[PDB]
Amino acid sequence: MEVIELNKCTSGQSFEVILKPPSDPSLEEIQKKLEAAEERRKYQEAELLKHLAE
Amino acid sequence: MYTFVVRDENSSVYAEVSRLLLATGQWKRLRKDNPRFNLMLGERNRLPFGRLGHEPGLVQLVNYYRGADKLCRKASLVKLIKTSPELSESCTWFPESYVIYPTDEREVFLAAYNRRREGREGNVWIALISSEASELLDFIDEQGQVHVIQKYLEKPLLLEPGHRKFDIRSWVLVDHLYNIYLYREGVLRTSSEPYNSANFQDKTCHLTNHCIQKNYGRYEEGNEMFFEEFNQYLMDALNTTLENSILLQIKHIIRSCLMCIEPAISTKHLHYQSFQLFGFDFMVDEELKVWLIEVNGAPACAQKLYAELCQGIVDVAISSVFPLATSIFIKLHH
Amino acid sequence: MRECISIHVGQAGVQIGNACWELYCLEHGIQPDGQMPSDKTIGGGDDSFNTFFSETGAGKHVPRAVFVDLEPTVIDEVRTGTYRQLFHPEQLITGKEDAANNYARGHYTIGKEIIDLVLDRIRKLADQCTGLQGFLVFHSFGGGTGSGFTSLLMERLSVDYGKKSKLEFSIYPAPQVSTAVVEPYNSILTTHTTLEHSDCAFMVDNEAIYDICRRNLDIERPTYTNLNRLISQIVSSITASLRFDGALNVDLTEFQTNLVPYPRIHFPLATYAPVISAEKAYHEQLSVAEITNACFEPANQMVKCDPRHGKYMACCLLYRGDVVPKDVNAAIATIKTKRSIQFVDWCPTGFKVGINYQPPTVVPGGDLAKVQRAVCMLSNTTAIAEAWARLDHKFDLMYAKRAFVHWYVGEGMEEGEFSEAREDMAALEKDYEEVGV
Amino acid sequence: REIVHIQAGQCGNQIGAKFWEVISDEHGIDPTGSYHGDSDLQLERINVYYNEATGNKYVPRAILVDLEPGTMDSVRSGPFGQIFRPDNFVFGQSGAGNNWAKGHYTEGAELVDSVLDVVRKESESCDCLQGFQLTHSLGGGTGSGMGTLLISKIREEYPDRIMNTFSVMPSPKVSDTVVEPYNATLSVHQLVENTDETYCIDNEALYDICFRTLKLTTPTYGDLNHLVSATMSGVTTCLRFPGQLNADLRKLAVNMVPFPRLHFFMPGFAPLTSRGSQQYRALTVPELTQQMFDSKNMMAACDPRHGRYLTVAAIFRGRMSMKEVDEQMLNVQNKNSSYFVEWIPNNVKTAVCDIPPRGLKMSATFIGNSTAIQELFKRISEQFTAMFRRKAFLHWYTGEGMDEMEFTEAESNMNDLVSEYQQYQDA
Ligand SMILES: Nc1nc2c(ncn2[C@@H]2O[C@H](COP(=O)(O)OP(=O)(O)OP(=O)(O)O)[C@@H](O)[C@H]2O)c(=O)[nH]1
Ligand SMILES: Nc1ncnc2c1ncn2[C@@H]1O[C@H](COP(=O)(O)OP(=O)(O)CP(=O)(O)O)[C@@H](O)[C@H]1O
Ligand SMILES: Nc1nc2c(ncn2[C@@H]2O[C@H](COP(=O)(O)OP(=O)(O)O)[C@@H](O)[C@H]2O)c(=O)[nH]1
Ligand SMILES: CC(C)(C)c1[nH]cnc1/C=c1\[nH]c(=O)/c(=C/c2ccccc2)[nH]c1=O
Ligand SMILES: [Ca+2]
Ligand SMILES: [Mg+2]
Ligand SMILES: [Mg+2]
Repeated sequence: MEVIELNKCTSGQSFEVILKPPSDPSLEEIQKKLEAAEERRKYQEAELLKHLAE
Repeated sequence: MYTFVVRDENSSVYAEVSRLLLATGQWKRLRKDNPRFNLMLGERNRLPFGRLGHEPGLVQLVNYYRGADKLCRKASLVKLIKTSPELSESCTWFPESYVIYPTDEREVFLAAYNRRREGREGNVWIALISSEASELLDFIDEQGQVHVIQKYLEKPLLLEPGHRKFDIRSWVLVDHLYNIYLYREGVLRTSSEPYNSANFQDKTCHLTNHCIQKNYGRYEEGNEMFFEEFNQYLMDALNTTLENSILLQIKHIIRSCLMCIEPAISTKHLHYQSFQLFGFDFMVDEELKVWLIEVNGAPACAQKLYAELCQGIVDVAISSVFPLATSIFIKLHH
Repeated sequence: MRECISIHVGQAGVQIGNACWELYCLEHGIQPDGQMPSDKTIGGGDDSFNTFFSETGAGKHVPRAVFVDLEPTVIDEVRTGTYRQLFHPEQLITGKEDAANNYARGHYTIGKEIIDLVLDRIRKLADQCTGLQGFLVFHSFGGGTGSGFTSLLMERLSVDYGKKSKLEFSIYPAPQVSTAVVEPYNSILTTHTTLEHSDCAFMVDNEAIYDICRRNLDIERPTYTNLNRLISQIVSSITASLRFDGALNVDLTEFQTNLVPYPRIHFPLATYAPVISAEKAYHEQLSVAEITNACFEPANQMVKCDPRHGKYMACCLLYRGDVVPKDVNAAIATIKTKRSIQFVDWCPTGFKVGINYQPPTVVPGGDLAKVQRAVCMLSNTTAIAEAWARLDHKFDLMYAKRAFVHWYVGEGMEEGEFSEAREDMAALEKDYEEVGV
Repeated sequence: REIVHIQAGQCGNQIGAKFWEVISDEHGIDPTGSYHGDSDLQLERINVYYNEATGNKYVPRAILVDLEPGTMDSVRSGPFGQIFRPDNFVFGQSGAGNNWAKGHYTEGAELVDSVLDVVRKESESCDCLQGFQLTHSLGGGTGSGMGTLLISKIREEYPDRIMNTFSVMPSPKVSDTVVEPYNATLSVHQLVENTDETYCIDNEALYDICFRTLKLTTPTYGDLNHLVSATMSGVTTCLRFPGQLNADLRKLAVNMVPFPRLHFFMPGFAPLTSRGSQQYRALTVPELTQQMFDSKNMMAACDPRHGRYLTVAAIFRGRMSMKEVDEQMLNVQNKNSSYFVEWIPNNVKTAVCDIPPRGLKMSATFIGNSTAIQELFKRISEQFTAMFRRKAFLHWYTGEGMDEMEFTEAESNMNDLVSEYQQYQDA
């Protein structure tokens, strides 16, 4: 019903119609997570080469 | 070869449906959590509609209409009727009702309660049945959950011989095309004990539930009078017929309620499909005027009619979608 | 004028990016060689289209885009594509071996050795900006690169660009067009990691786009080319406000304002109409009322769900073509009385309309027909939670048996991160519930 | 993404040579090594299995291994015998004598380092090696004993590379010696640990196919290998030919192996054809889908109805409606969804290649990861236990320095593998 904030131009126009009213991790921490997972890989790859050494 | 699942074991109705399907040799039953189904005889609570119609290369169907609960809950039904312009405040076939929350339209209920007292007319109500507003509100707040206060029908039609109260149950099936099918066979769930106008304390003649009644089996087998008898009684006792005096109003109420919520629950253009069996309960007064009491989304049928109804559900609601290699229903056109 | 940088991660993101930038060039009249004859301000400027394009002294208009993949295959097709002269090599970044549909491999293992390179190439574009708004990120939930490396990148952008907004264009996984079975894992994992870093994300279910191509374009077996060209139309409608003159959604911050009241619930449902086959003859042109009414048909949505059983928090109508406010309001008045459009009590039941007199541009030789008027509705409804429910259910089924989990643990990830990411999704589903019912 | 092929032993080289003979025809490469095709699709992904030589010749990235010069001399004198690089012919003289111990510990240990030098030389020439593939039998000594020895050492030097294998399982129906269950059990223990994907090619199945289906009264190893080469050509199609598919060995392994130890797949192929006998009628899509799922087409003597599919991969070849394929594939699933685990959603993926194999207008290759494969391992276990309970023929191994404990361990590990398949068959 109520049309408001009608803005016009050459490209087109825009408006709002209301029908009814109402009723972060740091760079340190990030690097600490990426490297921690890398150690878990290095440990897994170590236990493999240890197992293969046996 | 179509496939289906069962996720409601207590369903006396769809236990017979599944039985019938397996007996065709063209329907196979899968496990509960097998998503690769064609049909879903789902549960009553927390039915996962959101996971339906996403299996590639599988037409899916469910025996429940999402959003139909707004019609099948007393608190919701009253709101639906009072707020819908199609039904409106002045709905002729729905008793005067109000929603009450335990400590809302409490002040609105008292305003009408006064006109009944300052008019010296019938002021009996039901949630227990009482004539005093104080005894009722105290009862609701002592239970815990939300209750609805409804105007009690003090002058009901009474069967004879017996001076007996009763209520009419109509089973309605809405298929995937939203065709409204009324089962031709209904039932009068009757009170075996005579109706007492004065004493409301005795709830064995005011309430006509099949469980409470179980004078059981005196007049008819199991306090259940079918249509061929009740029709005959009307002709002999009141010189009228069930079709004219009552059933037109019934078919009007059924047609009205489902037309109202159609744009909300219709699966016409959805990625999954829905049908559902409903159970409309009515109440006739002495002047042969049908009143709607409520609607059941998960109704149980009568023993005699299980064989015929459950077959009908398979024929029109299931086999219509999944075809295989006179009618028992009345189509309420709209 | 404030600039915007587009980031395309993985196969899906890159190829979709190609579809969008292909379309953007046609809309702004830019040629494959980067020349824009209509641009009378040679060498630079600060027009609306300069948000997505920067200008050289030679008069070339280059996208402010960075393509990244952990594999050379897809991006190489951009290097040798028809718009090869459009970009410059530093914008196109490729690795050696991909993430093999593994989130952990794309995030931790392979993501770690290239994240610094990407952020540097991104920084090169950021230095050419007088006032950077933020970023538009294109990726897939299913891919290891699109999921794993995206989440890692989004984390770093929030650090290196704290004041900048970040919008997502995500491809929700669909079994019909994916050969990956571990997509539910990657999807939950990348969402959990990116949720606090994304201001507004537009999900696009391939299932929906697939059927829309089958149903309305009469294509038996839609290809990614068919999907992307349709997706690029939607994306274009959403970003047109940034690339053209107007007053609605002129900045990325305004997307958050107009569509996202609650931060965590920042997944607006997009609906687009009309989609007409280019091979179809005797097509009757649909009116304002007919296309606006089609914005409330589930069969036109980017994600298949039922808004009727959900509550709205916001709603924008983005028209393109021959449309006037009078016809819109008359269409809204009709629809409001014939449909179930419930808003939350703490929001006004209304629509923010934006009209652009230029009709939608279609790729020559494409599947889409030229129409007189088109519309793209952006509505933030709780009914989109159905997409999360489907995704979390598939996750629970596989994870209950720890299937495929060893692939992720083998890349340094911890099994606890699975349950942690799932718990966050469980909390998200509840947030939709509270607002919904 | 290049692949290094290795073939060990009599069976491995006979099957391996047959494989190169087939795909060399598909890529339009002649026995000399010169390309003579018509489609660029034959050269877009030829780098995967071929190295580009000086005079524009294409040399297979293959390494031929054996502890006796017998078979490898038959290869070099064979049809495509000249295409192989001569430096890649690594061979001993003593042989393995169908002894796993000789191939893995004594005789093979003398030669294994010589092989790795060739592997290393091939790998260093790869722009981006995606993995290895091995062809061998498990009932012999070289391909079984030395084959698993190579795998163990390749993983040591290439821990982050995919290792696949085409393993021929022994069977009493097609048997060379009685100690085949011993060699097989010892090898399986190695394959469970050091391979990403093992394709169990049961000689029992290959025989029954030749006998019952192909109607061959007395099938030779040539008959058996025709079925193998056709299958091998199939499972390598998605890498050797381009079409709009972007997956390397790792990506495929990720979507086929839900659990590390359970990576033993059932090969399948349709239509099943015998050598020479040209078929004139091309099968329909419904016919390809029905046959490739039929037990009669499984190249691992296992009943898929006795187990459940963890993951399924099918690749159709030829000009056909991809829609009809999707319909027929989805039809099989929805008809027999009980034989697919419900806790891995959409575990049946499918692809289509426009280029059909030689002699067929269209075909389909089946790659099934079923728990029914345990029937194969149980079969080998019974044959193993029957002899080992009396310590029969064990002196052939203890004479090579082996102990009884190593047999008990290999026995136990395979029984553990069986129990694992049984765990997910009831889940
Ligand atoms: N709409 C659309 N979806 C795509 C496209 N390409 C891939 N996808 C989807 O992306 C998902 C898999 O992720 P990909 O983009 O292929 O993989 P990636 O992002 O390159 O990461 P990697 O696995 O490491 O290669 C699948 O579910 C596909 O449906 C595309 O061009 N258009
Ligand atoms: N307004 C009213 N006036 C008169 N009787 C009423 C009434 N509301 C309910 N009743 C009586 O109450 C009995 C049961 O009430 P109601 O149907 O609301 O409970 P219920 O719904 O839990 C049983 P069902 O779900 O099976 O129909 C009916 O037999 C009817 O006789
Ligand atoms: N299909 C097939 N199987 C073979 C062939 N030769 C041997 N085998 C099988 O392999 C086992 C013998 O192994 P063999 O290859 O001779 O051992 P090796 O040469 O010393 O490594 C037996 O169980 C045979 O069934 C062959 O040419 N084709
Ligand atoms: C989608 C499709 C059909 C390509 C697929 N999805 C999962 N697996 C495959 C196929 C294969 N998957 C494999 O793992 C595979 C292994 C392989 C490939 C080349 C050489 C040796 C083994 N070969 C395949 O063809
Ligand atoms: Ca300019
Ligand atoms: Mg990729
Ligand atoms: Mg031999």
